[PDB]
Amino acid sequence: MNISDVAKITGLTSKAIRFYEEKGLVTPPMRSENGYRTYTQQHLNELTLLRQARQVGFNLEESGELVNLFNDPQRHSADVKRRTLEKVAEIERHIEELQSMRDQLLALANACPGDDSADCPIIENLSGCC
Amino acid sequence: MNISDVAKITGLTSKAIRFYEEKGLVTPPMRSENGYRTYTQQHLNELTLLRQARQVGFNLEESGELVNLFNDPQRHSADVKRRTLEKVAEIERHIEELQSMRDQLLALANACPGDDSADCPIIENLSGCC
DNA sequence: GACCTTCCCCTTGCTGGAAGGTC
DNA sequence: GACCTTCCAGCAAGGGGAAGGTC
Ligand SMILES: [Ag+]
Ligand SMILES: [Ag+]
Repeated sequence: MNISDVAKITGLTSKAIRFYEEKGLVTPPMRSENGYRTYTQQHLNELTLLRQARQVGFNLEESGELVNLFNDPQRHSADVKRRTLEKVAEIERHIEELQSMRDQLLALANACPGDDSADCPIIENLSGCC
Repeated sequence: MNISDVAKITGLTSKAIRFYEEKGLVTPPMRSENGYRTYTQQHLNELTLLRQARQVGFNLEESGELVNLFNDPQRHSADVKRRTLEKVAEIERHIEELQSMRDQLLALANACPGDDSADCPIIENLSGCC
């Protein structure tokens, strides 16, 4: 298969695919006498994994490490679980963080008469003036 | 005041401050016969607002627009509230999104015996193979 | 005109570095 | 020696469109 073929089956863009290849994150596909990248089923799996890892919040470096595990048949299914559970934690800390913001913001907008007067305790609050 | 002074009072770095200035986001401070930026209280407010808007999830463009409002005394305290309430929504959509991920991930790690065997239904699941 | 390739710039929100001019 | 001023370079994670192959 060629790249646009793989693109559409995986939901990745072409540029994305080249980019992962460039970054050492996936196995390079063979070229053809014309240089067109030429993919096999394996590459498909690698890329799909990559994309699916991304959608579920792994970053590239980590998505890559998941791919290095896909390619090790002596892997421990545990070293993944661990990885996967950190990512849950991290996702958890990040949700805490956004709630604090939700909170801080909601406080500010209660106090705002939002009435077309120009005193705006949001602004006043956001800058330490007054 | 000079930049490091303003830096430390606001919690911004110097490079950050120059950068906001460069980007049109804050008022430029006067220079001195030697070119050192030289800040007034106003600039302090502007930058503090900027930083505080950022910590509570506004991006630069939006933080900037809040600053353009701080500098308009004919502003409506309402045009802010609106802005502030969008940012809550957006923060809300973003939390939905991270929960879906938490979910998807948690599913995957239940099923993983995490036992040092090499079948890893996480991987298997993440790539459409098997 | 339909893809394929490499090339580097645009982004967002900064942070670090190295030259040079003050303090 | 530690301030400041400028620009060079780059992190994620790719996008945009050049300039060319070649079927
Ligand atoms: Ag208000
Ligand atoms: Ag597993």
